[PDB]
Amino acid sequence: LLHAGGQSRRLPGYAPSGKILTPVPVFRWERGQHLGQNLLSLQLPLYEKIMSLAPDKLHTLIASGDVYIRSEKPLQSIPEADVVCYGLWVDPSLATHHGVFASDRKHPEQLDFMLQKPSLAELESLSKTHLFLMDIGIWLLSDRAVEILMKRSHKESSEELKYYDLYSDFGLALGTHPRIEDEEVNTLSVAILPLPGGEFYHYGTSKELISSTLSVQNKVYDQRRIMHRKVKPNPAMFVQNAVVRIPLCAENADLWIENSHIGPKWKIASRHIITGVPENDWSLAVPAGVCVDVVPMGDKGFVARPYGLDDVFKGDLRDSKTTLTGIPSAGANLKRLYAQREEFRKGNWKALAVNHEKSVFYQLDLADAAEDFVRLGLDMPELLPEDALQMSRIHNRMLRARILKLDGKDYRPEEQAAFDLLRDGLLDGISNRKSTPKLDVYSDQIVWGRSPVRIDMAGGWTDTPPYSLYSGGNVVNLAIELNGQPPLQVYVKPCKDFHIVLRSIDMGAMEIVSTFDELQDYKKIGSPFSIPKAALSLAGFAPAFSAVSYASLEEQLKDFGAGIEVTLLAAIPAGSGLGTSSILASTVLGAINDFCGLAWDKNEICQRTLVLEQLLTTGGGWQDQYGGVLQGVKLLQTEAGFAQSPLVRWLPDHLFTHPEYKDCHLLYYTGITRTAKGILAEIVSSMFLNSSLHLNLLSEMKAHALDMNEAIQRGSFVEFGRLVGKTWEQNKALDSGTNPPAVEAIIDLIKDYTLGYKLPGAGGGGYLYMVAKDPQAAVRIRKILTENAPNPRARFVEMTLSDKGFQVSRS
Amino acid sequence: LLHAGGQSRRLPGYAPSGKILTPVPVFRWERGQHLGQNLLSLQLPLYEKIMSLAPDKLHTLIASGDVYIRSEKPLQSIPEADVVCYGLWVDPSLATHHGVFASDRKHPEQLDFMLQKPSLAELESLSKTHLFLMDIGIWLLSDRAVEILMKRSHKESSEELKYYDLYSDFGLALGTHPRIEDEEVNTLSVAILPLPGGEFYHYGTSKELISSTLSVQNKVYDQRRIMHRKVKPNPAMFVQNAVVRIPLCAENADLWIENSHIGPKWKIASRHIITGVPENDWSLAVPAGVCVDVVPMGDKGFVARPYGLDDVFKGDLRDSKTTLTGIPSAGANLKRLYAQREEFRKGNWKALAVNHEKSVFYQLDLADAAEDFVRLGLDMPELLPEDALQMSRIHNRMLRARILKLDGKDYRPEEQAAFDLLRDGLLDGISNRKSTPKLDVYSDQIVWGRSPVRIDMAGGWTDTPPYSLYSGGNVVNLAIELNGQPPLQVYVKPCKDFHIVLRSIDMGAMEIVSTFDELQDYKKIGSPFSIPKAALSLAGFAPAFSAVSYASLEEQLKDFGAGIEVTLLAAIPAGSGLGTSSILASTVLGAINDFCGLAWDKNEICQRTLVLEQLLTTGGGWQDQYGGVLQGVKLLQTEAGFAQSPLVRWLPDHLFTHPEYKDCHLLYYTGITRTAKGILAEIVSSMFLNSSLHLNLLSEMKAHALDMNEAIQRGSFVEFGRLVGKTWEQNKALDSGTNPPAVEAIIDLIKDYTLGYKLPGAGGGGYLYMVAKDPQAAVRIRKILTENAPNPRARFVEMTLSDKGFQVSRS
Repeated sequence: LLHAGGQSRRLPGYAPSGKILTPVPVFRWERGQHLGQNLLSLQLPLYEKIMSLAPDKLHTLIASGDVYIRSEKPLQSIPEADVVCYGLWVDPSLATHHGVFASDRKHPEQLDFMLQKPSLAELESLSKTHLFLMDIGIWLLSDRAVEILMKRSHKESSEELKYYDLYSDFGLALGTHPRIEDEEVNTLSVAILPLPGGEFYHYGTSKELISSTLSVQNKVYDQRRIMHRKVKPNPAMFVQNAVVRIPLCAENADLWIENSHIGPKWKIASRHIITGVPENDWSLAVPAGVCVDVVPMGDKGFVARPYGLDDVFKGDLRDSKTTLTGIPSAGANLKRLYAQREEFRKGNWKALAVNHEKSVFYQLDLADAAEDFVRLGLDMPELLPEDALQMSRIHNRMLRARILKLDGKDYRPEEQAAFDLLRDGLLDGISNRKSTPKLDVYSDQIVWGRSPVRIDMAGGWTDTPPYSLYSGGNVVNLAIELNGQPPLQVYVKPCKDFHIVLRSIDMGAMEIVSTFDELQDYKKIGSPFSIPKAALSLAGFAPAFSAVSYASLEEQLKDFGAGIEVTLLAAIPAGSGLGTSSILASTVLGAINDFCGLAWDKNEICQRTLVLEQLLTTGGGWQDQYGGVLQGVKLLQTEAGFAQSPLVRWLPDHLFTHPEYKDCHLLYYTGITRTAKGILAEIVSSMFLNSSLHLNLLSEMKAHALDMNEAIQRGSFVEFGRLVGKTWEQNKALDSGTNPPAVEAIIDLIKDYTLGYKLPGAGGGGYLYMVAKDPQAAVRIRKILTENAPNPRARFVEMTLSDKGFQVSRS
Repeated sequence: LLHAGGQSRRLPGYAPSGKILTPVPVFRWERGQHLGQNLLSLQLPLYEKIMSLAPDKLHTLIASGDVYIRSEKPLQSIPEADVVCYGLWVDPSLATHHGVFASDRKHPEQLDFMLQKPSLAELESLSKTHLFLMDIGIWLLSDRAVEILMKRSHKESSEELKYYDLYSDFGLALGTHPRIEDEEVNTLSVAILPLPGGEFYHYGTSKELISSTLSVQNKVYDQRRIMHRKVKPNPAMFVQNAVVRIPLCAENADLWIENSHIGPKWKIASRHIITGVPENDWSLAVPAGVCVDVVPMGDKGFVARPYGLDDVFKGDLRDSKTTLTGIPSAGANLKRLYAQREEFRKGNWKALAVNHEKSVFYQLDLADAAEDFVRLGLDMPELLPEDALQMSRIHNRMLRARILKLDGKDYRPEEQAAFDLLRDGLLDGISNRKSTPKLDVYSDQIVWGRSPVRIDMAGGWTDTPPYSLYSGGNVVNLAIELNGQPPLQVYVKPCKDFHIVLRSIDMGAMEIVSTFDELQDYKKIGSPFSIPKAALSLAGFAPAFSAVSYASLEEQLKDFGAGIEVTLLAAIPAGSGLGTSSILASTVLGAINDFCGLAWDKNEICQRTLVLEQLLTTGGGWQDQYGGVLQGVKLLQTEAGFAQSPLVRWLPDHLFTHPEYKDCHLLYYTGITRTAKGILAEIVSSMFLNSSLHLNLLSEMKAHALDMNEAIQRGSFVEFGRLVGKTWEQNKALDSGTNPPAVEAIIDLIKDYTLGYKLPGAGGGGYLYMVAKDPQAAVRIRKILTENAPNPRARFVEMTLSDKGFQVSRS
């Protein structure tokens, strides 16, 4: 049980329920919502609100009085406050609407007076004149003050204050100078945070919520002898027959109205078999500005829950300003009927704008798929509509996949369909794929490339299609160096012997290649020679060569009769969480771009890299490939469809250098291998804008990235460290909760000395870094020096910002 | 002679004039404006538009058809185009309003078709569907195409195209595929730039300009038997007597209406002695939606310019939809009467909100002062109202100063009043002024400070109160170093001998001081020992010391019986245009902050520095004192009242280092001493938001600063150089045009090899720097090596970014 409500005898949206059954569409063009879904949308910051109050007698908090809502974030908290109130500074029109608190300067500490609905020099006498404070009605409390404030303990019982609204009329009641007498009994420490001003007005009549939602009318049942309007608020699942109206009237479900004569602003009451069958309400000279139920004609009555007739009642109803509360399952049946054809008309919307239900939230993915009979082969069909937003096309195909996996049947084929659609989604699409006869080298030379290695301070999986979806992200990361060499360095050379040898080190015997076979493209054997395969995907076709005539390929290209032999080197395993695979591939491509020709750009290097990273079939951790190639920023992932990829600009480091020296940084612990990653990129691509609060948390990762760059763009190194630890929290506790408790033992000690950290990139193995004050940092090096030392060793490794990172072709 | 106009028989704001006499208030709350003042506001980008067309037969361009206006900047030009059209992409409501051009992809090159007022699948058949283009009607032309396009040469004469509007109906006419036949005769090269979408709608009725201006009603003549409204458009200088109305009607001047019965949307015609005297128009059953003049009663006639009556005409006027153009000095008298009491009611507004006329533009400063009898002793009085915006207070005091200087009388006292008010304006105001007994040193030590030297790449005199005014600026500058030492370095020491010796080098014998006398504070003898005087202005008072008891000051403070002896060093004269004075002072204060105590911050160092820079009485070139102390950015001057001063955040340099090496920078020529500056800071502080297009150009200096930081925040070094040369243009050709032609000979050669430059800071002496491609740069060093070498030598000096810049107190 929670907030039951007040009397609130103004709004016609008060069918005899609580506050959960007046369904209203979303701002992103879906009709599956009300306060109840919006109450959930506010409950998520409200269940976020809990921190360090009590054990099980803490709270599960009573909801508000619903000044409307969903502007920016609460907290609105310090963990030693009983109560934190809300402040709002707007034009004094909303002062004249509802009550404003005001006190001494400074006001948001401890209230001294107020004025409910202020007008002129009275409002000026709210000294100081501009210390306004408008609450909206969700407060914390201590473990004590329940027994005084709301439900005051008397000798009879713990009776409420006789104000039925506890919150608003207590703040009206106790908000004056009796607070300076009264709140000193129950732990006087109180702070107040005010609020911004987005979507804050009230729920007076239906036009309030209409103006909030800007527009109306979605099911849409259009029977006949009706009247076309727009402004009128019809929600879902109301069969609208045979009645002529003017707008402002709202009609839910368990309501099949036929042949009436109605005007503006209509409550229409449910819970009953209401037709023009047995209620006998046909010749209905219905007045204006009143609330059904029963009022066939007359002037300005008051009849509540369904009083019964046949026809006789049509006479004494011009007796105005009288009160007859017409009352002393079928509403749940209204809800059940309303939720019956919801997925049906969602399929209709998946026909209508064909993503208006699908790629708007798809939020009820599993319950949409299973319940009730939603056949997502229609989603496969409209996925293959012609071609769409392949976003939306693949979204529908993945809805089909989500059904076929989720119901029972062909999850592997559902995954295959989603995989191929995912590829096809990224198959778009680039210049050219070309034909170019590379030449340069020339013979005697050796081309050696090299590259530093990113980490990502913040701006985490705002990369990785599905992004937001499209669009964009932003990461701002860095691009730094392990002590020397950068590492990740690639050598590539001509030879004599027309078989393209891929040659690796730390693993590599060789890869003798000329077949292609396809080309290259191999997720076939994951000898990371796989990555140079794709490095031959320059295009890697052309006229007019052939399979034997790699002879022609080389031996007109290079011409330099190589069968080129290309020899990489990574220093670190791919269990880094440093994107080393991606960076490595990119670096090879830069070497090719030098190597025999084709003349490209850093950016389009990374473009074509990402392009082949598609067919590399790893989830495109893509932040890195701009990161570790370039220098210490990234920033701005922006467009992400389909997939467009700028993202650039810069930042000073400079507090990673000129160095801080308030440490003067951060540095390394593996003791932990990776798992490696086989669930992580799943949770990424499960899903797109399908699910869930993922998408939510993703969005403020982006926000926190802009937080990051502004922070260190000012140089708040101490706050840089805060935001680092925040990002850690923002992924550890968030997606993805995989960080394996040995990591947490390395966190455990220390956590202390001084400040935060993160795992870069992947998480679940690899290695951290962390910032401290200053040489206590070196004593932390002494700490990890002391213990916690498996043979994955436990080092200072630095990191070492040092960067440009490219190639030589020397000499 | 210019744009006379079209027929345009819709808008009631068409009293028989051109387009200059329907006065409308400004967005910044003054009523002294119309298109004519707004035509000037558009004329300034229009006279900006001229570049490289012709000699004296170039143009002085015909004005537009007035889709309304004053969104963002034109150009909208390449200097080889005949005609550049305007593009606009909005909702197709304004497509249904007025004509849209559309062509192939890409559209903004050479037009192929159009559709005037498009509707549905017709508008979709503007292939490609979203290639819209809405012109607003000011084009260039070649030196040729006058004789074809507008006023086509025939055998009779050079007759116009029979379209009376040349522009709009020619673009309707020639904008189709007949352009692909026709515009190939007259230098076919044409490009098009589209536009943004701020304030673009039309002038259909009065509500259009009302919605544009959002609000109405300023003179305000309120006679009796009238009706209170708001929405009605009454401009200035209309005595409104004895008539009852509904809104939407507009009334100018030479109009003293009494006792009529009028409704909405009224043209009211001038040029005549119109009272209820001799026109005899009293019993006036005036209809709705028609245009005075003459219509006493009736239904929907058409009577133009003043047809004459007595009473008899009141009968055959229900003869609707008839045309009787009532026509086949006193309007200039209306303008003269309207401009008579304008300064009177400006004084009333200078009483009303007391800056609503004053510190809103004060734009007509000299003509406001002189014409006609505006006595600005009222501006002195309301300057001393109590205390105000001392912005507005000092603005009014300076309006008084502007009058007293400008009329004749007491310019020096007017300057004195403005000077004292300027001080008093900056006298506000800081913590504390304190009392602190500094202690630290200790004895044996020597405290040595040091500092690098700013230049300002862009973001020029957006510093320097008056800023915008208040608020703010932004400069982003750098903070760099001459080869070594930083210079500007200060030594300060205890001694034995209780007389505070200021000791300088390159000039300094000594300054033996203990008197104070005041304290310190000396614009008295400009031995730059003056600057250390203010450096003793710590506060520089306290309890409970006295004049002899600097004995107490020192000899309890330090205690260390010094009479402290403080010894600076500048390397460069104050004729640098590098703010060296200000930086120097600040550095001393940092040394004091170390020196004997008081424990401050960089920022509040600079705060208190600026505070004393007030009493230093130089115009506060203030950018520098944050600049050259800190490192290579500044950025964000923001608040500038009263005067608030954050301003911080950062940027990478990084293309001033890791160096470019596409030169890998810029460096020095004096051959020129300064004048020095005695007119420059005048033109700054002449004026505040008084005058002129200064304020305009100032604003886009700020814009160009954000341009700057974004540019090099991405690393567009080539465009960095563009924006440098732009800033040069933006001050040389702009405020202030003082750069003395020897400088321009050093510009002359080179200008060339490759790119631009500026004088930092002051200008009019000192030394530049300039960027080139790369080693052609060194050949420029060879160029200045070759010639142009006075004994103010002609060097490479670098610059040398190298920076933190503070102090030692070693050991």
